[PDB]
Amino acid sequence: SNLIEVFVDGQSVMVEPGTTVLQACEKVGMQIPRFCYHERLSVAGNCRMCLVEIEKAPKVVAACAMPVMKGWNILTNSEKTKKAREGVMEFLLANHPLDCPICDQGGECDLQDQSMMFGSDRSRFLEGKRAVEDKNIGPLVKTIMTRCIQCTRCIRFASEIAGVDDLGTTGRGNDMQVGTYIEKMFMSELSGNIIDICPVGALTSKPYAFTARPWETRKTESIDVMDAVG
Amino acid sequence: RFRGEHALRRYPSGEERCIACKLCEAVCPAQAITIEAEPRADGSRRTTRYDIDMTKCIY
Amino acid sequence: PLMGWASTADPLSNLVLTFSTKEDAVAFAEKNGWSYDVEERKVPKPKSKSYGANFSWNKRTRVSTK
Amino acid sequence: SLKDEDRIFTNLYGRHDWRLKGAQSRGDWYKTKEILLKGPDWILGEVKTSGLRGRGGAGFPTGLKWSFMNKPSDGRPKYLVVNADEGEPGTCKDREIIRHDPHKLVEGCLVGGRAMGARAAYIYIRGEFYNEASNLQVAIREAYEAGLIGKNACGSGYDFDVFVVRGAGAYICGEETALIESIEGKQGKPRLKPPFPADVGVFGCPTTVANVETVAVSPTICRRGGAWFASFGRERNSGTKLFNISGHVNNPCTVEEEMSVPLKELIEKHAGGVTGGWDNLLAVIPGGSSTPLIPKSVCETVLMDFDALIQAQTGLGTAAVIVMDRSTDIVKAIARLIEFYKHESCGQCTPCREGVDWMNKVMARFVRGDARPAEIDSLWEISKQIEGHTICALGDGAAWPVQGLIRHFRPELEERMQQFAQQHQ
Amino acid sequence: VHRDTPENNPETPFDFTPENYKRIEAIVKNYPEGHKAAAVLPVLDLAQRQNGWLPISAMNKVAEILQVPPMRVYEVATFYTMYNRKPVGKYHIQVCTTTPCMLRNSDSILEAIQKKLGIKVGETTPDKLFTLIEVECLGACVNAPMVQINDNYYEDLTPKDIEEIIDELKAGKIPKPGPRSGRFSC
Amino acid sequence: KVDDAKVSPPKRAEMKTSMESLIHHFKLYTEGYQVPPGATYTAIEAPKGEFGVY
Amino acid sequence: DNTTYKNLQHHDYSTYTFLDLNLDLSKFRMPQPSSGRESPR
Ligand SMILES: Cc1cc2nc3c(=O)[nH]c(=O)nc-3n(C[C@H](O)[C@H](O)[C@H](O)COP(=O)(O)O)c2cc1C
Ligand code: SF4
Ligand code: SF4
Ligand code: SF4
Ligand code: SF4
Ligand code: FES
Ligand code: FES
Repeated sequence: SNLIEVFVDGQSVMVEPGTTVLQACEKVGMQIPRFCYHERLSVAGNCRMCLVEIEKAPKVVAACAMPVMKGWNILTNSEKTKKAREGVMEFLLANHPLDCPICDQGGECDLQDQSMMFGSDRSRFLEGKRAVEDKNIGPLVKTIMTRCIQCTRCIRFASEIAGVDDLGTTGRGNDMQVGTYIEKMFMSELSGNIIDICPVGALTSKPYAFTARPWETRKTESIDVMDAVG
Repeated sequence: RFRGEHALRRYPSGEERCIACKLCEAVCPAQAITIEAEPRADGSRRTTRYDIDMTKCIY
Repeated sequence: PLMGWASTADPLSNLVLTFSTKEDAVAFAEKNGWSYDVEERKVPKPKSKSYGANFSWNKRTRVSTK
Repeated sequence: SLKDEDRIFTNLYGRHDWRLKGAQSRGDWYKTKEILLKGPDWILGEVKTSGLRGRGGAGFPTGLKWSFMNKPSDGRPKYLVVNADEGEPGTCKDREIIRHDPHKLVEGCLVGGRAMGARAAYIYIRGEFYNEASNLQVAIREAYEAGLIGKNACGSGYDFDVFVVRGAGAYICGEETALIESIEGKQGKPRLKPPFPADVGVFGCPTTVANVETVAVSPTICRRGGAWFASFGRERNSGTKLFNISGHVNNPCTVEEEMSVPLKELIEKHAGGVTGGWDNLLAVIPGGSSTPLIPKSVCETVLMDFDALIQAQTGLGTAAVIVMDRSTDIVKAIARLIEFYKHESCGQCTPCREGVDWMNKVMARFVRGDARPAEIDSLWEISKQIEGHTICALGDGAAWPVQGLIRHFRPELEERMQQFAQQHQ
Repeated sequence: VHRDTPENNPETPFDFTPENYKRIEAIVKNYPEGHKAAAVLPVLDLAQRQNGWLPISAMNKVAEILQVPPMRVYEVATFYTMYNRKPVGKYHIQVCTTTPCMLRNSDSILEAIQKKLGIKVGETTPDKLFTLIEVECLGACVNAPMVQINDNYYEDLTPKDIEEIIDELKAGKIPKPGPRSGRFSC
Repeated sequence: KVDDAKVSPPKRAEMKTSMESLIHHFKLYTEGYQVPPGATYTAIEAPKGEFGVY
Repeated sequence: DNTTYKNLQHHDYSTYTFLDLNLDLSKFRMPQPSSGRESPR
């Protein structure tokens, strides 16, 4: 009654038709490294990190794009899948500044956790590194666009859910700046969520700025007051 | 290369070299070094509190 | 008042335990003696996020500017 | 068995004198009333039986590609997309097939109208072509006023009108998803091809993207005999593809030669620079810019075909010739081609926007020769990493030619590296 | 720069079509009303042709007329190479520099054009008549060199002939589809 | 040091230039190694006896 | 066939040739189906 039997590393799993490769892997317990995909946001194949090789295929498909059909043996720990993750990680960090001490995000950073586990130990890189002029977005959100990995997640956030339409890609190749072209002071509702949407230290809270690192502060669960929804 | 006395260095043209990463806090096996970070109102991210107690620290 | 650190008098505070089952964690809390207030695990809801919805004709779910 | 010299009965003929009334005298729109009256099974079936290969820089067969956009039942009205924009540098098929004889491409829109089931047809021209766009619009103005396209087309129920849409100096109109997104209104970035192909979503409609040279073959297969286009060439590759001879040559000219023609005879028929393959150092590209450079050892024996060239580790797709001289630098030329890919990469896939742009910076060092001998062996692995993991095929196109610098070459690269390192240090 | 928008008077002075507004309505009529934001690219091309060197306010006015958000219209204009938004020129001289032209002497044509006009590589002339730019590819690769000016491009040009075409352009515009040989084959 | 920079911290001249090294330097501190789960036992001969690490 | 290029009409073209023809092509043209909405975004 609308269920497809497919294999993740040779293990049987039942899924609804229309679901993505990453959605099927979440059912068994697997988690493919990602940068664009979000549970609440839409689907885009920008970064091409969530590469997972399915057998009897010449090219490796992304976990974002492909919907699961009948009869697929998704191999997560094959020789080509490991080389795909190690490859793109080196491309992502070739044009990204050495800012981990001056970065507002510490242990929470998505680039840090993934590059240690999935990426290579050393980089081939010798010469390059692009530098991006920072744009003052608002007094609530500090913006250093040098660290941005042009993942296109905040642009989708402002367009589809926030519904403000200010952020956008301008330029081609290396010279691509994420943000408002007209230098407009972006202030609206849900603007304090775009700091949490961004996986890297490109967008961060200006009132918080620098106080503690993610690992240093002890987390405690509470319901927020002074709000109707709670 | 000898370890015995704690002292924080600075650049040849003034300016405090320390950045307040708290990196040295996490590695510290005695958990001796305490650090509170704040912006210095002029863009740069540096230190406010920086206590390395010699009651603790196994050098 | 000695320096700047935040010292606490409460001894039992800085400990995090691990458990495999919700029934095992509740039984261990009763075994220790302390009263427990258990919270239900918030499982992520399965949402059908398809790429074909981004290029819609009749639906208003069409993505603007990539 | 061998490919015929030029062929007297050629599909393309408009080069000397044709405007609007001259098209009827030459041999166009002759059986237009009979072709429109015939069903979609007879029109698409004739194209499948002929076995015409893809004229665009992809290599995919047309016979299977047109079958997906047949549409048995659909809510959204089907459209036809004709990408007439210029591809890789070297291929000048766009400037010749549109400016000289525009009615040949317009006949394909009417022949492919009833076959695909299109409500409206789009002809996408590049922003650089404005003189070609003026000739294309004037031919469309003469076609609509006569009473052959729109409302009643050659005595048929299907009404399809062709509209010209001008781009703006972008190479990212190449891919099937890229040309669809450019006409959609959003930024010129290609959508993901695996989940939603051309037949799934293009301007919110099931459409089919086709090259101008591929669209020109459709009235040639319909009006003239299907065996006439099928017999000329090879067994696997069929149809006369216009290969433009360019680069370091005394007389550069675009010729409408038959499929599976030898490269040594192709240069002789168009008159080359120093020699056909003896005097000058042969590093001629079998494709426009996407294909890797072919060596002097394997050039005369190899034939310029859609399938046969790929077996010799040099897949020709764009169908263009780019010959290099002995005096001209090989390293400096291809480094400019990578710099071309740096300017023309869209900026989505991180192995392309941070890959090809990084590849150009390493290649800039190779021109001056300030690189280690180990750097040549490394760069071959990076090019392998880019090729497999991309949305569009520009990541492929910036990976193949740089691999051609590793294969058959390398004594040319090491001599440039060792002499410059010894002189500087 | 492809991101920075300074306030040196491109934000306040606005330009609008007085008679060409009817032509803009016909351009919007070609594409269907369902997703009418498709007209954003041809209307901006008509706006750039009406007035060279596009200001910020004209992009905002084009977005307002087409009912589109100003961020989407600004991102589209910044993406494409054909639009001029930073410099102004009466005849923008764009010369091809790619390998199919570079191997058949394009640098010789580039050096001769730089010496005769006065421009270095990318900077506009002090007289504001010519603007030099290193273009990727003009399209017509059949001719050995290629140089584009304003609307029409000059194919197959000698270092003396291209300088003669630039000198004539100051007084009277010459068509010249190919001032060397025949259009088809040589 | 061990050839893999995923376990051994990188050299000071090496870490200040390349991105991958500085992340590995940042993550080998604060966080440990992320060890494989299980139980090991070693006893290398001390002059006093055995250091039976479990 | 005569040895002369018959493309002299392209040489005598102003700035408004593509935009001018598009307004002129309003007659004898079929209306495009919309069926969607007045404003998506
Ligand atoms: C680098 C590159 C550039 C291309 N440029 C073009 C182009 O300008 N025009 C075109 O019609 N096809 C181009 N193609 C071919 C596309 O894949 C095209 O969308 C489609 O496959 C053409 O189909 P056909 O060969 O059946 O007509 C290009 C392919 C590549 C790899
Ligand atoms: S985003 Fe992550 S990897 Fe980049 S500088 Fe900040 S902490 Fe380091
Ligand atoms: S700012 Fe952050 S969320 Fe936005 S594109 Fe850059 S990395 Fe992605
Ligand atoms: S906080 Fe610690 S690791 Fe960071 S700069 Fe200061 S002393 Fe060094
Ligand atoms: S391969 Fe390059 S040009 Fe093609 S979609 Fe990806 S980033 Fe864009
Ligand atoms: S996370 Fe899937 S492509 Fe980026
Ligand atoms: S490469 Fe110069 S015109 Fe195409």
